[PDB]
Amino acid sequence: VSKANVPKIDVSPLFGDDQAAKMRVAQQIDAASRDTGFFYAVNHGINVQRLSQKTKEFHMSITPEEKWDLAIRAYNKEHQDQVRAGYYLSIPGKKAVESFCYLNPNFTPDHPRIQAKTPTHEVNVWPDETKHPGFQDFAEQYYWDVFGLSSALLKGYALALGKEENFFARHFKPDDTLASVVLIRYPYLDPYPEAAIKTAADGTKLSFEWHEDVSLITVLYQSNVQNLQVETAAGYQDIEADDTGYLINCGSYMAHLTNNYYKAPIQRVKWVNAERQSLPFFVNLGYDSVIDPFDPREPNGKSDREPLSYGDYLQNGLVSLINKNGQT
Ligand SMILES: CC(C)[C@@H](NC(=O)[C@H](CS)NC(=O)CCC[C@H](N)C(=O)O)C(=O)O
Ligand SMILES: [Fe+3]
Repeated sequence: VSKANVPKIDVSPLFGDDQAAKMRVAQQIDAASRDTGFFYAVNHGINVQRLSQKTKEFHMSITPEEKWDLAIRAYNKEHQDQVRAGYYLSIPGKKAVESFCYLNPNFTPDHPRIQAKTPTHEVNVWPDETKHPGFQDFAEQYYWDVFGLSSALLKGYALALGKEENFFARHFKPDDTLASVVLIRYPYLDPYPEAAIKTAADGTKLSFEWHEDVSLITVLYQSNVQNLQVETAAGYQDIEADDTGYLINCGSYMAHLTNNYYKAPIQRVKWVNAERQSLPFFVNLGYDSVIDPFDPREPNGKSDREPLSYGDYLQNGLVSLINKNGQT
């Protein structure tokens, strides 16, 4: 198995006012998006030093009682409103991974989308503060920290596609973004349940099968344990780990609106018997956000594809991923 070209791109110019420097970042994003589809954003300004420890301590300190109390609808029929946000329980002997997902902290009972019961909008559930001191504060701060990084990255993608730098970020707003964070724990298990291991067509043992991200872009931090693979025409290639950079790639919404110029890479997770943490931030727009498709491969830039409302796209994408790759 070969290794994917995943360049490290210094994205710090995307926070500044040096427009030519931003174009040089955009060029690198373009090249990476046209190659394997991945790059590492470095010099990003986020303090990732304790992210994995906090994630690990939370999952290892939360009790079965608390897990049920926070569980999403898939694990607790009492919580019919929790489709996205809440705890995703492991099933010992069957399912190793466990996780906790939260949404826009601004989704409160006062929010008109909560008032209207619009799909994909939910009020976050949180554990008891005294049992997990500082956890909710850390989590909400992280949401906005990575929101800021993602907003700059979207300026890079816009410039890379020949657009004004706010072409994407104008739709990415704190008051309505459907973006999510997931704090995922992959445990070390001895013995590891074979039932939790899937075998790929090529014989690779996997924890999670091939998929395309449901997002505009995905902004991912992982602990330093190699696991991800990207599919190329020559087969699946290992994505090396990087314990300070953020792994970036385009989701299927970007593939749609660019007429497949920036494809959504097919990715999978190799099975590794190791304690590790995976923290994706899914850059989602607002429920009614619509981006008009274009084709950067055409002189007139014209695409015949339908503009897609992002909320309906997200609703369809998340259900499809569950149906295909199972409930996480
Ligand atoms: C890096 C990825 C492969 C990561 N997995 C993931 O990101 C997984 C599987 S593709 N993502 C999802 O299932 C979509 C989560 C959407 C979230 N609940 C929401 O409501 O917005 C991992 O480490 O497992
Ligand atoms: Fe993915």
